[PDB]
Amino acid sequence: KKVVLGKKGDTVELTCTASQKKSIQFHWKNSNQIKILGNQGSFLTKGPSKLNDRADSRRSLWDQGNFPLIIKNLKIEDSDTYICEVEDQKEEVQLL
Amino acid sequence: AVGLGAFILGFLGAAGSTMGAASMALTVQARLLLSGIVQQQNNLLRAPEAQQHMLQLTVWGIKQLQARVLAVERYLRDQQLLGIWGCSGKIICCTNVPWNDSWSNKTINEIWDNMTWMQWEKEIDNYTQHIYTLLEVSQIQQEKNEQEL
Amino acid sequence: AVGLGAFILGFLGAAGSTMGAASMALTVQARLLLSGIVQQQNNLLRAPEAQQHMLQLTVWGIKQLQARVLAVERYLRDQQLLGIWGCSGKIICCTNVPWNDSWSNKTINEIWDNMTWMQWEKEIDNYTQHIYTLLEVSQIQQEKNEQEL
Amino acid sequence: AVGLGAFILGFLGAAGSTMGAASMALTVQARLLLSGIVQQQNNLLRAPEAQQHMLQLTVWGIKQLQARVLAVERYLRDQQLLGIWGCSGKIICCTNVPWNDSWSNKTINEIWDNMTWMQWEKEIDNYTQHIYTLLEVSQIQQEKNEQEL
Amino acid sequence: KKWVTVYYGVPVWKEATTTLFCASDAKAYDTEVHNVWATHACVPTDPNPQEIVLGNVTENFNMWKNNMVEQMHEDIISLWDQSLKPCVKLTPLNTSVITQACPKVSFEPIPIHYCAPAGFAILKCNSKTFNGSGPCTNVSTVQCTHGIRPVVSTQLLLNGSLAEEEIVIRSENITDNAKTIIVQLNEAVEINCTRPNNNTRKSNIRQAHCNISKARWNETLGQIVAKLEEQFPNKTFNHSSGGDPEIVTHSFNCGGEFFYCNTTPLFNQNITLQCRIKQIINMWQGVGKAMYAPPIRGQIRCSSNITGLLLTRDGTFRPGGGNMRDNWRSELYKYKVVKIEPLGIAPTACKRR
Amino acid sequence: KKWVTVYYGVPVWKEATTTLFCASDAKAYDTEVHNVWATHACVPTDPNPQEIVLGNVTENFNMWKNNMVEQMHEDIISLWDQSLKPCVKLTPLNTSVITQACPKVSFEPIPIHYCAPAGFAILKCNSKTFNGSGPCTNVSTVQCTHGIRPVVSTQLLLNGSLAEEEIVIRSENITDNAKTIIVQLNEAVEINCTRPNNNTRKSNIRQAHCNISKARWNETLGQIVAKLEEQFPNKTFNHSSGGDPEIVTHSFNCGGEFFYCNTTPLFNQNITLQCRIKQIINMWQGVGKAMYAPPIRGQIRCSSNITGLLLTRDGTFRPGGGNMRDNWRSELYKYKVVKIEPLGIAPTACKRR
Ligand SMILES: *[C@@H]1O[C@H](CO)[C@@H](O[C@@H]2O[C@H](CO)[C@@H](O[C@@H]3O[C@H](CO)[C@@H](O)[C@H](O[C@H]4O[C@H](CO)[C@@H](O)[C@H](O)[C@@H]4O[C@H]4O[C@H](CO)[C@@H](O)[C@H](O)[C@@H]4O)[C@@H]3O)[C@H](O)[C@H]2NC(C)=O)[C@H](O)[C@H]1NC(C)=O
Ligand SMILES: *[C@@H]1O[C@H](CO)[C@@H](O[C@@H]2O[C@H](CO)[C@@H](O[C@@H]3O[C@H](CO)[C@@H](O)[C@H](O[C@H]4O[C@H](CO)[C@@H](O)[C@H](O)[C@@H]4O[C@H]4O[C@H](CO)[C@@H](O)[C@H](O)[C@@H]4O)[C@@H]3O)[C@H](O)[C@H]2NC(C)=O)[C@H](O)[C@H]1NC(C)=O
Ligand SMILES: *[C@@H]1O[C@H](CO)[C@@H](O[C@@H]2O[C@H](CO)[C@@H](O)[C@H](O)[C@H]2NC(C)=O)[C@H](O)[C@H]1NC(C)=O
Ligand SMILES: *[C@@H]1O[C@H](CO)[C@@H](O[C@@H]2O[C@H](CO)[C@@H](O)[C@H](O)[C@H]2NC(C)=O)[C@H](O)[C@H]1NC(C)=O
Ligand SMILES: Cc1ccc(-c2ccc(NC(=O)N3CCC4(CCO4)CC3)cc2)cc1
Ligand SMILES: Cc1ccc(-c2ccc(NC(=O)N3CCC4(CCO4)CC3)cc2)cc1
Ligand SMILES: Cc1ccc(-c2ccc(NC(=O)N3CCC4(CCO4)CC3)cc2)cc1
Ligand SMILES: *[C@@H]1O[C@H](CO)[C@@H](O)[C@H](O)[C@H]1NC(C)=O
Ligand SMILES: *[C@@H]1O[C@H](CO)[C@@H](O)[C@H](O)[C@H]1NC(C)=O
Ligand SMILES: *[C@@H]1O[C@H](CO)[C@@H](O)[C@H](O)[C@H]1NC(C)=O
Ligand SMILES: *[C@@H]1O[C@H](CO)[C@@H](O)[C@H](O)[C@H]1NC(C)=O
Ligand SMILES: *[C@@H]1O[C@H](CO)[C@@H](O)[C@H](O)[C@H]1NC(C)=O
Ligand SMILES: *[C@@H]1O[C@H](CO)[C@@H](O)[C@H](O)[C@H]1NC(C)=O
Ligand SMILES: *[C@@H]1O[C@H](CO)[C@@H](O)[C@H](O)[C@H]1NC(C)=O
Ligand SMILES: *[C@@H]1O[C@H](CO)[C@@H](O)[C@H](O)[C@H]1NC(C)=O
Ligand SMILES: *[C@@H]1O[C@H](CO)[C@@H](O)[C@H](O)[C@H]1NC(C)=O
Ligand SMILES: *[C@@H]1O[C@H](CO)[C@@H](O)[C@H](O)[C@H]1NC(C)=O
Ligand SMILES: *[C@@H]1O[C@H](CO)[C@@H](O)[C@H](O)[C@H]1NC(C)=O
Ligand SMILES: *[C@@H]1O[C@H](CO)[C@@H](O)[C@H](O)[C@H]1NC(C)=O
Ligand SMILES: *[C@@H]1O[C@H](CO)[C@@H](O)[C@H](O)[C@H]1NC(C)=O
Ligand SMILES: *[C@@H]1O[C@H](CO)[C@@H](O)[C@H](O)[C@H]1NC(C)=O
Ligand SMILES: *[C@@H]1O[C@H](CO)[C@@H](O)[C@H](O)[C@H]1NC(C)=O
Ligand SMILES: *[C@@H]1O[C@H](CO)[C@@H](O)[C@H](O)[C@H]1NC(C)=O
Ligand SMILES: *[C@@H]1O[C@H](CO)[C@@H](O)[C@H](O)[C@H]1NC(C)=O
Ligand SMILES: *[C@@H]1O[C@H](CO)[C@@H](O)[C@H](O)[C@H]1NC(C)=O
Ligand SMILES: *[C@@H]1O[C@H](CO)[C@@H](O)[C@H](O)[C@H]1NC(C)=O
Repeated sequence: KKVVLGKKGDTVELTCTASQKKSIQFHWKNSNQIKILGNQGSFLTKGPSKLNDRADSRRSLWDQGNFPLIIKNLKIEDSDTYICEVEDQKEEVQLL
Repeated sequence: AVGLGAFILGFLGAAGSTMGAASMALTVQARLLLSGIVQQQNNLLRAPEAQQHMLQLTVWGIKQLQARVLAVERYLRDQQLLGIWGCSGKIICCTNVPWNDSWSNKTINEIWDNMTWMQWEKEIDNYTQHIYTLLEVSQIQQEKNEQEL
Repeated sequence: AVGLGAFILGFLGAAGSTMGAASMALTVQARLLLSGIVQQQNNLLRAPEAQQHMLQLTVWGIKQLQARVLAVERYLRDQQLLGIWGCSGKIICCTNVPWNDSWSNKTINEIWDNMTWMQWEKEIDNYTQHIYTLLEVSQIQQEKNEQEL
Repeated sequence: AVGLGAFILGFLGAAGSTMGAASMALTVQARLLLSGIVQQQNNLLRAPEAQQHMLQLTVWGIKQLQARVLAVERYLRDQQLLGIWGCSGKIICCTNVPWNDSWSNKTINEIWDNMTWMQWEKEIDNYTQHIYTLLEVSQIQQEKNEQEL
Repeated sequence: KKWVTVYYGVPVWKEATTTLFCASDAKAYDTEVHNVWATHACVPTDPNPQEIVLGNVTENFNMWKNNMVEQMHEDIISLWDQSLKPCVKLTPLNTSVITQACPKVSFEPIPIHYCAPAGFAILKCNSKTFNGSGPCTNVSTVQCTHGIRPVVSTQLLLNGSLAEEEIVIRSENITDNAKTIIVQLNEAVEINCTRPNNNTRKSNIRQAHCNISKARWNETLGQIVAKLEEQFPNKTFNHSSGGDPEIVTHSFNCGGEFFYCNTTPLFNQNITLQCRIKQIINMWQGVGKAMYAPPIRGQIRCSSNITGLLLTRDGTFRPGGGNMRDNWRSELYKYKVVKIEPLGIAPTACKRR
Repeated sequence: KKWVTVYYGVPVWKEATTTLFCASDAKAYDTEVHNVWATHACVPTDPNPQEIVLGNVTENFNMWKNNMVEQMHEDIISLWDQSLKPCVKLTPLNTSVITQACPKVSFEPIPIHYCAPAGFAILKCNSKTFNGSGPCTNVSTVQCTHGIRPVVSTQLLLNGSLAEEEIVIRSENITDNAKTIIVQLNEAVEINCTRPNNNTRKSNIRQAHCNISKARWNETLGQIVAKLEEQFPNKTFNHSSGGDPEIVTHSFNCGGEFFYCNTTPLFNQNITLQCRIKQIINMWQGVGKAMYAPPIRGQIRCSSNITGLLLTRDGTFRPGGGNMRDNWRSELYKYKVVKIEPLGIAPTACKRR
């Protein structure tokens, strides 16, 4: 997996991508399979979890096939792993 | 007139002629066409030209084509339905069912030279189904025999 | 529905039937039509009638004919493309390439009576190109041999 | 362009090619089509859409169909007119009239490989009627002989 | 014995794609967006439908892998761009911003149906029960679809078709807690949304109320639960999680105005939703923002039929939305385009000569 | 060996004649002669041209023996007789004289193209260099021609097509000193002909001036000479010899008025030609004379493109004219109508049985 280490009390950007270079449906989930973020075509939605707030993406890069998860006001308690749901490319990353 | 299609219309003018004459006439026209001696002219509508008067030629333009398209489908259909009697893909199909003198006790010269198709198909109309049944049977037996070698 | 042409539409209703049943059904309808027992009805549009409403029937009048004309061209095209396998001008073409049990190890009764064409063409789909290649080769060899006498 | 029909248009592009190449090209396209490798695209008009602009597509919609329908009738007609030479239902018909060196004293390799159809049909144009007459005669003699057994 | 025989006229179809065309009952004289669009974009409707039922044919359909959906998407995105022009449009190209004149226009969606080009036909699933995928045991062939009114909305789908007998829960994977569940109702529920002409006050002119029957809502939701319990028998419909306002609230466009409605009264007589008319809209057409002209003075209302819901579940099914392709899937789920491949082969008891 | 084989589908054409039809962008609401004629005479233009290039086909064309030319002649003579009706017409039948009402009409030629009837197609010569006859080495097939604006003029041909790369000198026999040489320019030269609304004086009301650039005229004529010198390298464009006024001066019809212009300033900035508007016209339609109504009060002008010349040489190439069929040849030179004869024969290595 890809592991990204911050300074705990700051921000992290984890990323999922698609080779299509198109905006496609995607989701981000934690290790308990709880939704964090995802889209609905052009629209951004939030997941009903501990990361429902303090989180966003980059809508402008969705057409480049780049679907990031940005967590703000980051805490050590957020250092879980995350699963990408882009196409069938279920890649894993870890936040530290 | 129209509504019958080119296949029928090119044969229909022979309705008043004898059976023999009709066969000869078809042979001659085919020869002249194959050789490039004569040409077939069209009898199709010109299409509307003026928008304000277009109903006159789009109604009849479409109906004329519908008649021709259906004539083509009927022609092509029959050409394969005839596979049952072993006559698919043909205009003239000679088979192995012998003629019964009971259907009509006449010679072939009498039939082909002194009669028209309009008369011939009335004199033997009540045997049409008998003959058609026999044609199917003969084809079945031929297929049976060929596949035994 | 429409868009396929009469050739396909008259066969399409057999899509839910077995292969054997489909062949029998076609034979029966051909018999009834050749004998003058049944008639084929038309399903073509009436044409506009009223000028102010004509777009409704000239658009669909023309599209319906386009579908039929293209169906005729496809039918006639395939009937001659099949010359390669020695099957031109035919609906049912029997050839000399033997069936491989590796393509499908089933009897002909199992295939023709317990299966539909929709299933049959899936079970052997990965051999279609193999078989087609062999059909061409067989036809070439037959032509080669006939022309040596 | 248009006005000739799909039968001609699919062959017309070979007008600048040799006779041999034309035969090979037709064989290849037929193989690709039978195998489901390539597909034929349509070049037909979309029909009016807007009532106020409909003259533009009903005039040409109808004319395009008329051209195709007539092409079908000519194709089907010739396919049976050729019964006279014993070539009905065929694209390539081999017969028993020998070639005369007086019509053209060339080998078949020279004719098929170094010439186009446009040239070939000019070099022997003055023998066309002679040959056509002989083709009919040969067919008559074959029929005569078969019916004597 | 067992020789190859070639058969022509084999009734076998394969799935195919094509440049499928639209048809509608367009008028060209009423100035309304759909009827000044469809008059150049679509043809008159099919005057003679065939509905051929194909015996006992069983066909595998998949509403989530269909292509007709993309084609509907392209026509609707063209329709909106060519009509409901924003005053300000911002596309993330640095950005690229353009402005346009903003005449207001009437906006009332009409049913539009898709029709097969010559050489093609559309197979339709006629099962009363069909979950969106797998074999459908009753198949008919048509040239044109039923007709879909291109309502663009989130959370609740308005003016679509009904399931007739039962509420049908359709999902690509009902247990992956990712995909949106499309709930098709077997009954419609009326919703009456009004902005009365007395709201002339400004900081008001942007407030509207939507009235929903309690009896109808309660019966519908009880029926939905009865089906949800078959799939999830061990558990006993909640607030949205948040996100862009088009997802969070219910949204729709009527009269050219963009309405956003609070649905917590529905998911937790005359239940009223608080609605607002907004000018800054997040586009569904792609990523970007757009400004529309301010509200029309007068009384604007629409009465719509709730015919389905978009619900989601995590790892209490919440209203969801966006991804307009899914609204169209809810209507196109029963159709696929096929071509006929008449040439086939089979072993037989015959040989040549 | 070497047996006759009959082949069907042989891609061979032969030249043929047929009742070729016209098409144009006719309007039916602007009262103008061509657009109130073409609306009943011609169909809408071809919405879908094919331009099929026939490989390496070489075809023998002959612009002077073509039939499309006669067909264009019949439609144009019908057009003029049905529109620009003279007040007095004298045909040498003793003579037969008729009179007609003379409403004046707008007269502005529009391009009209000719289209093949079903069963036929038109071959087109696509060579950049083609002298009007003999083999053309780049041939394509079309249904309809480019479109010819039926300008009826002498000496200088207006609003035709250009040769694109070089000035082309075309003549049936460039050395017989009898036939008219058609010079197609690769560049157009603008001519501005005006009768200002201050010419209200009478014996004036019939005077007009045509303004030609010196720079453009001199370059064009130098280029023409460069080609004439290839054919005639030993010699180094003169006054017309005389004859009917339509030949002697340049003539054309615009706005319904018949203009005659003195071209000696061109063949010997702002070169001006003295022009007069006349009422007694020698018909091009056949032998006879006709009177037209007197000039319109107001300002009448036309700006035309010089696209070619008609020159002659005796036993200093002079402007020529008349014989309207030749103006149409200058546009129809690249087209011929053919039919396909699909049945052919060849020797092969096969036999029956
Ligand atoms: C589901 O389907 C139903 C139909 O079954 C849809 O309901 C219809 O919705 C439309 C749009 O809101 C509504 O249309 C209006 O009807 C009014 C009847 O009086 C018209 O007056 C009104 O036209 C005015 O507004 C337009 C713009 O909004 C202007 O373009 C137009 O020129 C008119 O505007 C002038 O007049 C008004 C009034 O005096 C004034 O305020 C303005 O300033 C201006 O001077 C529309 O035509 C239909 O009546 C509804 N149909 C029914 C049966 O109720 C429903 O929208 C669909 N659901 C979804 C989500 O799409
Ligand atoms: C080569 O092609 C070019 C185009 O690219 C051609 O040039 C055009 O030529 C026409 C004809 O001369 C000219 O049309 C006129 O335009 C005027 C614009 O103001 C119109 O006013 C005028 O109409 C009047 O005259 C008509 C008859 O001549 C009448 O029938 C009509 O009712 C009008 O007459 C009334 O009004 C006038 C003016 O007040 C008054 O004098 C009358 O008494 C009466 O009351 C024509 O429509 C085009 O404008 C030219 N186009 C361009 C771009 O310049 C050229 O002719 C072609 N060459 C050849 C040889 O054919
Ligand atoms: C397959 O679907 C068709 C279409 O809905 C069913 O046929 C319809 O039945 C109703 C009565 O319930 C009639 O009013 C319609 O006229 C029928 N339509 C057609 C085209 O026939 C059909 O019964 C269904 N078959 C199965 C096995 O479910
Ligand atoms: C034969 O003529 C055609 C038609 O002009 C030539 O093809 C065109 O070439 C231009 C570029 O110069 C393209 O823009 C056009 O789209 C082409 N048209 C078509 C129909 O293909 C062609 O190159 C010429 N061939 C020869 C050998 O001269
Ligand atoms: C759509 C359409 C299809 C087919 C036809 C058609 C035209 C002419 C014939 N010719 C014929 O029947 N003949 C009799 C038998 C003979 C003598 C030895 O062979 C040749 C001449 C057949 C079909 C017309 C239109
Ligand atoms: C444009 C068009 C062209 C052709 C057709 C057409 C119609 C019916 C058949 N019939 C058939 O396929 N059968 C099977 C084989 C059999 C049993 C022994 O022979 C006869 C019956 C074929 C083509 C329709 C439209
Ligand atoms: C209305 C219409 C009717 C028929 C056609 C048509 C299309 C293609 C062919 N094909 C062909 O001529 N070939 C040459 C011979 C060969 C090689 C061994 O067999 C096969 C390929 C024929 C007719 C088109 C339109
Ligand atoms: C004619 O019909 C009779 C029965 O009435 C039958 O015995 C005889 O064989 C038939 N002849 C032919 C040629 O079919
Ligand atoms: C079946 O395929 C095998 C090769 O895998 C070949 O040896 C055998 O002869 C084939 N049988 C038939 C009937 O084609
Ligand atoms: C060629 O024509 C001559 C008559 O000029 C004839 O004697 C000879 O038999 C013909 N040969 C063939 C192959 O037809
Ligand atoms: C459906 O979702 C479950 C739960 O995440 C998963 O185990 C299963 O593999 C998925 N099936 C498919 C076909 O995606
Ligand atoms: C909406 O108003 C109509 C009368 O126009 C009424 O029949 C319908 O029941 C109302 N719907 C609701 C939800 O109140
Ligand atoms: C919604 O219900 C309230 C109930 O007090 C009523 O006053 C209001 O007029 C209703 N609104 C609509 C649009 O029916
Ligand atoms: C609906 O209004 C309540 C306050 O009554 C608020 O707490 C809730 O978040 C609002 N819901 C939406 C979807 O806007
Ligand atoms: C749900 O909405 C109804 C609307 O009538 C309200 O009375 C009820 O208290 C709400 N319940 C919850 C848990 O928000
Ligand atoms: C939704 O669920 C949360 C618990 O996760 C609860 O606190 C909240 O009140 C519920 N809201 C509604 C409208 O049911
Ligand atoms: C709901 O609104 C209707 C009018 O649309 C009214 O007749 C009815 O009394 C209202 N119901 C309640 C509870 O206010
Ligand atoms: C809602 O459904 C009823 C039938 O129950 C129908 O009469 C009404 O027109 C429908 N309304 C809309 C907007 O589709
Ligand atoms: C062309 O003209 C010259 C000169 O008068 C003459 O000798 C020659 O025979 C002519 N050629 C043709 C084909 O007319
Ligand atoms: C004719 O006038 C136009 C302006 O309308 C000008 O561009 C053109 O060069 C002029 N032509 C001549 C020969 O003066
Ligand atoms: C022609 O040129 C002269 C130059 O003196 C100028 O006065 C006159 O206006 C020009 N005429 C036109 C129609 O351009
Ligand atoms: C042109 O005018 C001159 C006088 O300046 C005259 O000699 C000449 O013959 C005239 N040319 C024509 C063709 O009218
Ligand atoms: C030819 O015409 C020009 C016009 O500008 C004039 O200046 C020149 O003198 C003329 N030459 C002859 C030989 O007439
Ligand atoms: C034309 O040539 C003659 C000699 O034949 C000469 O006298 C006359 O001046 C020339 N005219 C022009 C305009 O070049
Ligand atoms: C030619 O006419 C144009 C206007 O059409 C004018 O601008 C230019 O100066 C004139 N040239 C001469 C030499 O008079
Ligand atoms: C003359 O040619 C130019 C292009 O160089 C074109 O724009 C103009 O419209 C043409 N004029 C006429 C009358 O054809």
